[PDB]
Parts: sequence; structure tokens; C-alpha cells
Amino acid sequence: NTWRATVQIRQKVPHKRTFLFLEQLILKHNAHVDTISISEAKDGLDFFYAQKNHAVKMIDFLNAVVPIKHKKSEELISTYKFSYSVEIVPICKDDLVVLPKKLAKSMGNISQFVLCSKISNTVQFMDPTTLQTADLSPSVYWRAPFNALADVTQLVEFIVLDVDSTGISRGNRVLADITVARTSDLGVNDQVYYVRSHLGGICHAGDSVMGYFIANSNYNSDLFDGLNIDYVPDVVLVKKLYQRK
Amino acid sequence: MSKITSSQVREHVKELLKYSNETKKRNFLETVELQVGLKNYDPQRDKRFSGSLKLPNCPRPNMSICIFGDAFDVDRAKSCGVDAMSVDDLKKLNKNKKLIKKLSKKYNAFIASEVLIKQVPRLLGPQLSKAGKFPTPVSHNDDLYGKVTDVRSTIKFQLKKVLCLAVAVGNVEMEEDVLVNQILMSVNFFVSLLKKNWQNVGSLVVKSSMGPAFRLY
Amino acid sequence: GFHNVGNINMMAQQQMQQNRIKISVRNWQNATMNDLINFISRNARVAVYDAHVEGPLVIGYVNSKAEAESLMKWNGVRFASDTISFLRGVLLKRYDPQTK
Amino acid sequence: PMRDLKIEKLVLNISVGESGDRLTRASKVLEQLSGQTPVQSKARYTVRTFGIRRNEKIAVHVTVRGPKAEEILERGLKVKEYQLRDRNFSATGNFGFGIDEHIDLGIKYDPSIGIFGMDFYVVMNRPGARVTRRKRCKGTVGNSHKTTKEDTVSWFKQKYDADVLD
RNA sequence: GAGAACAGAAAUCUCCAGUAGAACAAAAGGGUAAAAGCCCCCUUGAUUUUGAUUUUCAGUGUGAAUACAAACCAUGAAAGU
RNA sequence: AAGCUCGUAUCAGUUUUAUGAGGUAAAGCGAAUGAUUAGAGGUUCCGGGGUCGAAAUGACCUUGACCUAUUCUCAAACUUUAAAUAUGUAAGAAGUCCUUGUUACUUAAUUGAACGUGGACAUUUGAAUGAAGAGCUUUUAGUGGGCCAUUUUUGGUAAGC
Ligand SMILES: [Mg+2]
Ligand SMILES: [Mg+2]
Ligand SMILES: [Mg+2]
Ligand SMILES: [Mg+2]
Ligand SMILES: [Mg+2]
Repeated sequence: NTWRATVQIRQKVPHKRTFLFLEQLILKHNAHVDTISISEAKDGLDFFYAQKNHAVKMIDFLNAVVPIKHKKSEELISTYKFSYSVEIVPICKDDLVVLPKKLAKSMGNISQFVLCSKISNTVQFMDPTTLQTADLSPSVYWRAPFNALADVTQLVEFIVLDVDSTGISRGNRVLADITVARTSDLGVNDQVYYVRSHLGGICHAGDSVMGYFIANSNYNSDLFDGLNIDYVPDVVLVKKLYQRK
Repeated sequence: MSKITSSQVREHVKELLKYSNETKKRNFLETVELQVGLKNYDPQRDKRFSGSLKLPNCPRPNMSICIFGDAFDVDRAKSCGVDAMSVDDLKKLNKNKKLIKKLSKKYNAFIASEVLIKQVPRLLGPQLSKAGKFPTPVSHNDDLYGKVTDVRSTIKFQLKKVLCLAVAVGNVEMEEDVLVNQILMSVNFFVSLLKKNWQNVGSLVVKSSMGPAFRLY
Repeated sequence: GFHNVGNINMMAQQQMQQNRIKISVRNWQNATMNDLINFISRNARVAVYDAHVEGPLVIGYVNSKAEAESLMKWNGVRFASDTISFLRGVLLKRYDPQTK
Repeated sequence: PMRDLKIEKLVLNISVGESGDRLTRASKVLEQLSGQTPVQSKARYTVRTFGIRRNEKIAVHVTVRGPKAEEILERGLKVKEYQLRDRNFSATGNFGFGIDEHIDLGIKYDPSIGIFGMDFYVVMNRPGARVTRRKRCKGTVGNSHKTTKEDTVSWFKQKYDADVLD
């Protein structure tokens, strides 16, 4: 009981990618001018403040970089300590998402089976099978929240065999169609997959690409099992490695 | 489809084998292929399914499989008396870009070395898979003659952008009951491969490579 | 291991088939080869289009997005071993057979 | 009567910084030099300055026992002109050297192979060294029967008529 | 530690010392050297039928574990497991 | 509370004798473990990630890798030895010995294993002291806010914390 203002930033994910981006941006703007101390935690950290003015301007800075929700709490000593609980939306970039049906229909009649493509003050999803994006806001997320299907630990490697195209691009992304194989049975089997993806302008035949393999997956998700069977694909490709040396 | 009392295919095979060599005794080009068109499926909206359903019965004896490999499998290919390739030969093949698009046409297939196939992905560049000639690997202790027999008798159903998949399922040579077994195996493989196990298959036709007017299926 | 880093891929030969087979009668007045290469590169070297001129006032060989955008820009704007054969000959001239 | 200081092993090894055709080349060289097939060896760990990852082959070696050992040793001493330098002698009583440009070993001048180098290492012992190599009732060598540096230097100075400088 | 061309902290080979200072998926503790570690060979006992017992304990349930029985198998020259 | 089957049992908030288990006090570390703390550079010995990027001779970032040529220093989560106090079992008749019956288990076997028939062994029947009778069953009440003292302790400078 010696500060009078506490700000507690949390994100309930094992791999706190958005939180580490936020830490890089706080360190690269130096918004930690007037912090008394910093307490570590398992899922975030607590900043301390002598008066609540630096705390509310920290809230003002955080409300425009990351999709968050904040709540205020009042303490008594017998003059009043204040506590600001901030939660980051627990969906990071390049994560695989199944959307609620009403939200997917109201957000442009997009598919439910999407990929998180950009995180800003809001969050952005994109359909990899047909290039089409959508913007979800923090308040409409936190009105009724959901979780992600797969995080970036079960990304398996793929060896690109052949490329085609369809001509359609939406800027920075050429929607093409590529045939691919797994590097655990490329020299074993004759098993090839055909994926209509947005890694067409960036990929050429013979290299390695990360993706989700849905055909080997035990998913316990009511949003997933409420889908259809034929309209969910086998592989969702996300990113190319491309190590120079 | 779910199988439909195959005596109609039996009479169709008999009429096809009386069309070939009993009304036109042409030169030896026996290939009684089965063409199958599927119905009620969108190519973009549904998954592009594929498999291979290799029946040991053979109909295309004259095939070209330029075995690309190392030195030991090069000696094994020279023993098995088939067209092989070398490492410097494949390096020159990847050097001359126009030579690959021609060697993909002078050959009929390919069979690679489980020691050099994880490079044909990039060294031997694209359009080999677009011509559907990605090489199948062969190990350091498996039989090369048996692998060539399997790569000459291995049939593969792949879903393209068109719903008209045709396969060299038989020859017009002989063996009516073995041909009936081959037609049953191909129909079973297609019906199990499609999404609805019976409903999607519409068109079945037999043709003994001669534009014969005997399908009756 | 073996021949690995031959570099037959990574945008050199593969995924170069994103062409568009449309009506092909683009806006084309003067886009020929020598004046095109001169107006593209007067300070360095460059890489040219597949088959792009204005001889027939039709062009559809801009098989990429930036290719089609630059073609539409110049449409909307009006414009206009091998050393061995010498090395061994030098060495044979250096080996005069008289002086041995 | 038993203490004799004879030749136990002659080991020939060629280490290659690359992992290309050079290892198969040195393998054919060692199979042409010695009368036995050699063995290629995998790298222990990764370095990235030698350009080495683990589990891939680096070097070739072969071991020779019998009269071919002292034949190869006489050829190597003929290359080394019968001179050692008071190093190249272990305290345990083994000795070796290394040979650049292996064309002077009966190897011809073929350009399909080219030029290599080699390391020769000679392991010495006495009779009765089975006691440390058997399975049942293993023991040791007593501290009068072991081969030492001065014993090897004097014995294989007086035979082969060589010289040990410094 | 002592030796071997390039070889230079550190690449491959040879000998001596080495009670474990290594390894055994993950926390920590225990256990292990002709092995429980490392390298090979063969396999599916991660099978069937049901009782009894230990821990938490009301001596209820859930989880986990122990020792037999009646079958069918694996491995090994075998005892065995 | 109601009793029931019996009549000095074989039982005990205890000692003795015999025989197990423990790792705290004390010793000792210097016999192997001997520590947090503020600790200077050595970049292609590592590099964790984060942002862009029609992608790789690919730019932009900062905790740290590793203390490098620093030791005395000591432990409730360190070990060689190891009390006192407290703790398990035994001190016989449901026992011991001799002989030979059963079995579909076990042995190479006429061997064993378990349970027996017949016979021998009471002044002490196998240490001490005590024993208000011993054993068994059914049924039901209230209670399920506790507090204080000596000693041994944990967290908080510390408290009637
Ligand atoms: Mg239980
Ligand atoms: Mg003490
Ligand atoms: Mg009796
Ligand atoms: Mg009660
Ligand atoms: Mg009460």
C-alpha cells in the first residue's frame, strides 16, 4: 500500500506474441517514464504509479495500439488505491480460427474458417481459400468471446511441388493454387495435397512452407463440429521460411 | 456407384472384344480403358480428392521410366535394362531449361532414388508435376524390376478441375473374367474415393483405344 | 552432400505462369524493343517483358500484377568452356614447337 | 624371449572438409592402397565454421594388421626419408606422421581422382596383450611389460635404421 | 592427458586414466555400469475373461498401482521375462 | 438405553528381556555439495523472439547466451557418524515331539506343502504388575463457532498479530 495506482496487463495465452509486440512498442516509444516499479507475472505484468494521471494516460496509450478491454477497481486503506485490469484479446497473428455463425454472417458473410492476418487497435481476419478480409473490434469480441482452434506450435512443414494461379489478387496477395507434400513422407509415399491459397506470389516450386494439417487432428470444439465436412480443407498454409544462411 | 449386376459390363466387354480384332484386326494396340465422369460436385467448393489403387494386372507394357538415381541404382537400372540417368546428367537437365520440357515428353513416367527425390522437387524444376510425372522413390534394397512393374501397373484417380477422369483400366487382349475383376476393382475404388459413396458417379464407358462405339455401361 | 545449390528455383523459372488470356487489344502506339530497352535502362541493366511491343497495337504478355500495371501506365501515357576457345588458342600460340 | 615390440596396427585415415565426391574418391583411394574395404565416419557434432552438421560423413579410415602393415610403413618411411623429430612419439608408445601429395605411394597420376593427403598411425604392443582385450577374466598389463617411449624409440631406431632428430 | 598433413578453443583417427562427475521425453526427488545408458535383431502382452489387494478413505466412488488364476501369444539356446 | 451368550477368559494409554525401523538434536563441513547481492569487454563460438518484406547478398530492434585471467565465505530444501524422547513384533495348549493317512497341487522320485488319525508331555503351561466380570448385538439423543497454559515451532521490526 504505497503507490495508489496499479495497471495490470494480462493475456491468457502460453505464447504471448501480441504481448511481446506490445513490450517492444513500449520500449521503443519509452512510455514507461513515470513507473515506480514493474511486477512480473505468469501472463503479463503490473506497472506502478504515484498518481493516477500517468496511469490513465498509459490506458490512453494502450487503447490505440492493441485490442484490449479494461476495468477499474477501488481499494481502501482505512487515500484510495486504484487498480486497472487490462486484458488483451487472446488471438495472435497467424492463428487459425473458427468463427461464431452469426458473427461470420454479420461480418460480410465471410467463412467461419479463417486466419488471423493482422493485429492493430482492432483485429483482422482473412479467408485463405478466397482472399477476403474482415475487421473485428475489441468490444464486439468481448461481448461474447471465443477461443482459437490451433496456435503456432502445431505448424507442420510442407514441400511445394507445383504452382498454378487464378489471376485474382487483392494487393500484396496473389490467390493461387499449389500442389504440395509433407516432408515426413515425401521420400516414402505418393501422397500429394492440392491447396488453394494466398501464398502464390511469394512461393515457387521446391521449398518449405508452414501450415496446419487438419486431416491429422483431434479437435474438441463445438464451433468446429457444427461446420460441414466437405467445406473444410485439409491443409491451411501460413508462411514461408526462406533462411538465407 | 453401388454395384449394379455386372453382366451388362460383361456383355459390353464381349462386344468390345468382338469389336477389336474380330471386326478390325488392327496392329497391337490393346488398351481397353474405362472413362468415368462424376456428377453433382463442385470443384472449387469441394476437396480435390486423389488416391492410387494399383492393380497388378498390366496393360501398357511399352512404358518409358528414365530412372533418375545415384551410382548403385544406376548399375541396378542397367541390370534391369531400362533408361536411367546420372547425377551430372540431371545437373545438365536442370541447366538447360528447354531440355526438361522435352524430356517430360520423350518419357512416359519416372522412378527416383530415395536419396535424390527430395531434390527433384527443386532441382528438376516445375511442369513435371503439371504434366503429372513426379517420380516415385525406390529404396536401396527393393527390387528395381518389381518397382518398374508396379510403376507400369499403378493407376491413380486424381480430381482435376474437370469431372471426366479416364484411366487405362484394361487391355482388349483376353481374359474376360479377369477384365470383369478389373472393372469391379476400378468401380469399387472410384465409389469409395468419391464423397457420396454411390450417388456422385454418373458416366461409365469402355473403349478399347480405337474410338469404338461400344460402351453399354 | 551432392549438387544442391544449383538455384533452378526461387522466382527464376517456377511460378511464371500467372498470365491472363483476355481480349488482348490493349492501348499500344509505340512500344518496340530498342526504344523500350533504352527508355527503361539508361543507367543500368534490366529484365524485359515476355513479348511486349506495339507493332500490332495488341499486347497481353504482362503475366504479373506489376507487369500489367506498368503496361497500363505506358498505355495511358504516350511514349515514342566459352573462354576456352580463346584460352587454348593463346596457350597453343605460346607453345611454339620450334623452341619446344 | 617374449618381449619383442612388434607391429600391432597401422591405421590410415583421410579427413575431408567437404562432404562431396571427395569422400567417395578417397574411399576408392584407400581401397586401392590397402587390400581391404575402408569405413567412412560420421561427424560427432555441428560446427558451422567448418560447415559441418552432425550425422553426415566426413572422413575415411582403414586399419591394417599383418605384413602389409610393415610394407605400408616402409613405403611411408621412404616418403618421410626415415626421419622423425622426437615429437610424433606418444608416452604410451605409439607413433605416426602425415603425408602430403600421395602420388608418391604407388598411386598413379589420375586426374579423375587428383591429389589427397593421409595420416599414418602405428600402434605397438608386446605378446600377451589379449589380457586387456578378452571377455572372461580381463586384467591389465604389469608395470614392466608395457611399451614405453624409450623402448619404441630405441627398438625402431635400431631397426629400419632411421633417425630421430633433435 | 599424451600423440597424428593441411588442423588453427573446437572437425577424423590411436592409446592411457576415468564409481558415473553422462544418459534415461517433461518438475523435483529416488534408482541404474557385462545396465534401466548407447548400438543392432525379432516383435505387438498397449490382447481376452473376471475376481482379490494397496493409496486417498466413510475403509464409498473416481484415478493410479500390486500379486496370482484361466486362455492366447512374443522373445530367447535356455532359465526366465 | 434395551439387553443377549457365557463365567476369570487372555486383555492392558505400564515395565523387563529379545529383535526391527527412523536421520531430528548434537557433532562434522575444510570428507565429495561450500552458496544470492551490485561483476568490465571479447558477434558470423548463440540469438531468444518482435516488425516489415511480389521474399533474401534480408534490412530494422532489444533481454540475454557465455564470467571468460576473482577467493574467503556455510546450509530447514548438503552429506560420513549419530542420542534422549516417542514406535512395530514376540515371550506357547490354536504349543512341541514321534509315527503315518488324504490330494486333481508340487518333485526325477517313495520329495514336499496343507490338513489330519494314533501316542507322549499339567506342583512352573514358559518374564513382571494389574484385572473394578468377559465377549457380542440392536437402536437413538446432543454436538459439528471453542478458548487458555508450559514446551517445540512457521509467516510478519513486532503485538492481547
Ligand atoms: Mg480405489
Ligand atoms: Mg544441527
Ligand atoms: Mg494328535
Ligand atoms: Mg451430525
Ligand atoms: Mg452453530
